[PDB]
Amino acid sequence: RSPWQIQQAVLFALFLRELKTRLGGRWLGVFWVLLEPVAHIAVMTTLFSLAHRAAMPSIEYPVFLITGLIPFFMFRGLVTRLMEAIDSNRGLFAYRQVKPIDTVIARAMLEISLQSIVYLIALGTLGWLGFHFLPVRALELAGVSAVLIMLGASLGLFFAVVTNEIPQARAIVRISLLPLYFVSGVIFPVHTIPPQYLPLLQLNPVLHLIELSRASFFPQYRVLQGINLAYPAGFALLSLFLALMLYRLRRHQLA
Amino acid sequence: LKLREHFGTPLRDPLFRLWGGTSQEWFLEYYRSRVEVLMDDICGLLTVR
Repeated sequence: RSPWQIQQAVLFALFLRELKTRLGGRWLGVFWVLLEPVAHIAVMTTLFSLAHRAAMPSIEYPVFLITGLIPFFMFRGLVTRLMEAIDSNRGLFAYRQVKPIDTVIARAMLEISLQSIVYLIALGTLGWLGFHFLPVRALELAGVSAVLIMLGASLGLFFAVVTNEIPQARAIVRISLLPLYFVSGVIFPVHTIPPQYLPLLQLNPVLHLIELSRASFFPQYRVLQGINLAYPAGFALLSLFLALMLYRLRRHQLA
Repeated sequence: LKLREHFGTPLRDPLFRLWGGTSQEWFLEYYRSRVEVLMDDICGLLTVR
């Protein structure tokens, strides 16, 4: 058969295998992932609701939090699940058609589908409660989301390839996902950060992508100086090229 | 200004026109939809579209 058809069949089989383990034997995971963002939002309604209203009263926490949480959750899920690949299918590398890239690709499709479903459900239930839920500039939001998808998949592939020799360095990477949630401006608006602290944070492309997504979502949402799309786009492109080339280098070591 | 007469003029589309004989609450919601007010807090400027 053609190589494309073989790759497509392998990806479909890997997706079918991965869905059962990711979700659960009784699919109890849907009771968690759907409850995944809500458990985060509610406590922040009891922490900085009045502080956020003092900071910016134009928008509301139930929508501001959602506009930055699920994209960050989906980036984090992409990175984590793609990093744990290869090893979890190490016994399946015995059929000459299952290559290490296919596992991370299939996990990427699964995570993207799950998080897109979560986004749709969250927007539907936010519009059910009367909150503002329709994006203003949908095309720009889709473009920024695609850039975030590419950056997350690139980082996941790079970390999966580079951690093959050193498994322990994998674990701290997961730990390194925790501070980003606190420094990407997801929980609180970054306009309150003191000016001498922002230029160090400008090197984080996830912050730029979250800010641009929020700007494309809300009507009249301001963007701080130094926030652009060119820097995250170049970072994602360079990281993806390097990750693909490194996987090409160690194509046989993983197998 | 007879807003009710004006907003019911275009019969071409049934989605963005004020149908005849509608409730007062629906009229208020339609008016709130067709008049957007935003406030810029840092300068405190009110923009009306």
